[PDB]
Amino acid sequence: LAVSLQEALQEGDTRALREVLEEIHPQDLLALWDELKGEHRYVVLTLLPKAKAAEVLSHLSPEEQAEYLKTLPPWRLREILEELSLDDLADALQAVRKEDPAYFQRLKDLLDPRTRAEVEALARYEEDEAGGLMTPEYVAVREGMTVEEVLRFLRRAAPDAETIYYIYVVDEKGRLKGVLSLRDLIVADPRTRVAEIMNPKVVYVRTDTDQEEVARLMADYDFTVLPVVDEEGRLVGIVTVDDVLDVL
Amino acid sequence: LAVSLQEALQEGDTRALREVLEEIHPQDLLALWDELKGEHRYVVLTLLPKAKAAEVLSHLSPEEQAEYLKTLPPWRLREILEELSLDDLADALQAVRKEDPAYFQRLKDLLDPRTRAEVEALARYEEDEAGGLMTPEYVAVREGMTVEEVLRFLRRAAPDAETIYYIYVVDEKGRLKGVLSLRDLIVADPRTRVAEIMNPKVVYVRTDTDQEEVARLMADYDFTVLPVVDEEGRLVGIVTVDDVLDVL
Repeated sequence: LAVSLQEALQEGDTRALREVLEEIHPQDLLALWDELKGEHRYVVLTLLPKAKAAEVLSHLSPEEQAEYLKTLPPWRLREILEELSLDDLADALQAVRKEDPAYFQRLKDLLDPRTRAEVEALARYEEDEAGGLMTPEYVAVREGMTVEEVLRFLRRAAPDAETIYYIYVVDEKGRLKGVLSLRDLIVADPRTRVAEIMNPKVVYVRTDTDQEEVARLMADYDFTVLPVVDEEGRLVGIVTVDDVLDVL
Repeated sequence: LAVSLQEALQEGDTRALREVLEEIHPQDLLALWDELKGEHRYVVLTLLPKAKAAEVLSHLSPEEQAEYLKTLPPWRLREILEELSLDDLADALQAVRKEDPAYFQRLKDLLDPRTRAEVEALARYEEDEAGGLMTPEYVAVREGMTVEEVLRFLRRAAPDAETIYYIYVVDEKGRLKGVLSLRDLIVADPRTRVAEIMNPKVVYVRTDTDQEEVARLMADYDFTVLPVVDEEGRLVGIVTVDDVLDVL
């Protein structure tokens, strides 16, 4: 089935082409690839059995991965996607994002709500910006908990806390409500609600916000640390000045 | 007694000179001064009655004040000084210091131990220094007091504390023993002695240390505040980065 198909091709023959693709291994394909013609790589995946073609795409370079998500038929775009592993579904879309995100949105929709939703929750950590700096090790508390319940929970995790110098407030849902400076906790009565103390006014930034921002932002303000939220307003990280003194 | 003396002078006459100086008011003198000759201002104070001559020097510009403490006889140096008001005694010596401190020490000795000691507990005039920046409003605690006794004393004075961000430790005598970061107090058991928590290793600086130092020091270290001690190792102030961002 090697050069056994290169015939079904040089001929415009719609038969001996479908025959070898049926009994053609993904791998057997992932090989001669780099030698083939633009045109060739475009009919294979199109005629290939919807579970295989996928097996293939999910293993090519990226620049390619999104470019083929742009010429491949709408119907062939649906099928390929549904057969990817969620993870290889993760790196996929992200590879398309980096370039054209405008298409990022019309592609999430062509998806299945069950799938599109799922994907929306993995979908976002690129090698550059907020995500590629933050360290999930910060400290958070609920805004109801008394200064008492808190201080008690602080000795416990003072030892796994990057710094208890800037404590974040969050609600049931996991979204940021403000910041609490250590300077406050000590003076406030142990009976007051974290609400009555925290400044709801804290400066965050999107996981996808550019690393040129958080440096500017963080420098203008003379901050040492700085909270990162996602798209629903939820705390998921902390960017520091040193990881930003590195991004130069 | 005006030009009524300018005769006792142009003559080398040791008599009609002592006669008008006896009934000559300090003021009457502090005037025509700026017109007189170096030489003249030198015999007046020398023959003048030891309580008056003083009354005079303690009111002249500074550059002068120390220069005359350098040509005036050893015996005339003793008498003048003892009649100064301690305060006018304060700015006096300080004016001599700025230039020649080497003489600062042989002058404190020509003093009376009772007086020399008293005077030693005085100054603060520095080159914009240490002293000309610090704000006696910082926060201190004894190293014995339990985290309990402390926290309790913190809500009380949180309201008169420039920052309870860097708490200084001090002993009976009033000398600095180390620094305590807020970060610590919260975690530590309320029963521990401040000793078992504070870093005795805190970077201070002399009240007389150059404002070019505390900027360098404070910049290399990334400190926001910085404790000032005197010569016995006692806390008396806090220099901040903003008062040092000012000294340019």
